[PDB]
Amino acid sequence: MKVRASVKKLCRNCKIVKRDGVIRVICSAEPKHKQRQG
Amino acid sequence: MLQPKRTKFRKMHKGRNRGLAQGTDVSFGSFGLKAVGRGRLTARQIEAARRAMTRAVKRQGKIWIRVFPDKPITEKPLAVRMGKGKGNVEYWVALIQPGKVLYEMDGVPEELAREAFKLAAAKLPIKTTFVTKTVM
Amino acid sequence: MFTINAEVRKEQGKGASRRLRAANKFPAIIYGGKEAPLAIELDHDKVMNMQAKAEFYSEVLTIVVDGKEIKVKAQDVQRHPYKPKLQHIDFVRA
Amino acid sequence: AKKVQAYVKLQVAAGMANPSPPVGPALGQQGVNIMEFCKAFNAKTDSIEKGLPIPVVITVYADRSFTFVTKTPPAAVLLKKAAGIKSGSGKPNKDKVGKISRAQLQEIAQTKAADMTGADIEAMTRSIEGTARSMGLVVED
RNA sequence: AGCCAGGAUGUUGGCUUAGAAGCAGCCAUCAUUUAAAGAAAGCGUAAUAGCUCACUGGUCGAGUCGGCCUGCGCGGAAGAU
Ligand SMILES: [Mg+2]
Ligand SMILES: [Zn+2]
Repeated sequence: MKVRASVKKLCRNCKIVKRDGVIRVICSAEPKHKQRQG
Repeated sequence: MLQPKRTKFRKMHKGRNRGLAQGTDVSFGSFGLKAVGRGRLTARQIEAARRAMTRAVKRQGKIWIRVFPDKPITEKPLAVRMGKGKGNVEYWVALIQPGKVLYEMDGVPEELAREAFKLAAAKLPIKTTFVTKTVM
Repeated sequence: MFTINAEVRKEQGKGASRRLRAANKFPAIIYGGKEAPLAIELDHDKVMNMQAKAEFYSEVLTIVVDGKEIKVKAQDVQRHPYKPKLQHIDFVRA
Repeated sequence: AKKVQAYVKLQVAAGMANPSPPVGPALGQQGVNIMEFCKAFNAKTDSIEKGLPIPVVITVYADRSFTFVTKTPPAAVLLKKAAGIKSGSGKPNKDKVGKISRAQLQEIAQTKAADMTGADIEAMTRSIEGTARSMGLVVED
């Protein structure tokens, strides 16, 4: 989990999703890409 | 870093930075990085943004720096009391008012210039916007 | 072929003009030719969309004030310093 | 017909016999071994052409008797004798190195009668023309 | 947007390169069959092998896409009795 103030789609398979008031990036492809805003 | 080759005087009053800008239109290239905010650009910031743009376009097209840092900024050193003369000139700034076109660029496609200006904007302390050359 | 619908404005000056631009209009002026200049108010978004075209700055425009057509040319434009808006246009009678 | 079972497209000069070294490990890895082209490839090399590489299919079987059906040597090789030049690229556009006619390219095309699924003489003609204007010799018309 | 097929031929275009046929990298960036297929975008391969994509036909039967201008909000946001 990359906890960043700037969360971004790092590739085509990334998706922004808002869960419980937190902007997250979930990537089906690359688990490195998963991010949390914080 | 950019700085005047000579100045009449070494040191300037702080002054104020009121007002809107003058160099507001893209006048040399096709695209510009306009300043939405108000502040001062150091010579180091201007250079950092210039390196970012130039590297982004890969020595293609051409870049104009519409702002020149001509104002010397003094600082006092650490552990120095408040009086006893104005501080020494440490760096140079361009004052930037809203509307100032900071950089211009052409010879590139608009998407590439948008990317290059985004990188440069990330180097800079003021909010910017991408503008296009305007017919009149 | 650009047709611009305008209203003659009674209020003029900085307060009236800022009030116009707050109401999403903006002032303009028609001068040139033999008649007295005509201070008008323009709907900002329509004219902004129109002037997005280079023909707007090349062609003769038509401005309809009091249902009356005036053939003009956009001869000067004042823009917002940083916002994509228009402050003013000078129209010269074409 | 049958589904495409397994195949590799790697083939070398035909006239020289037992072309094992220039291919080597690619073909003798899954289904078809070494000494089964010093005759069969040669039993099909003679009746077509000697001394120029000829690509072929290798559709392998569990039954170890793979079917081969060959194609006429491509324009990848042929457009060397007719133009009289060996070199292709390197400086195709900086200063032209090769010269061919349209008629000789048309000739190289006609010899490839069934070499691909084409119904129009002019279609294959401009196909070979494109091949030539690609590699770097200007066709002369 | 899903789902069903394709996603090609000349071609391995090439030049190169310790190894690059689509990818250390440099050009041309053309033609054919085409309803549609890039001289190939990501991977991936020792270059090839290969997963896709760009693009098009069917099912689907109303919207759909992402830019700008703005209101309010969200994260960014850790301290000591
Ligand atoms: Mg006032
Ligand atoms: Zn991702």
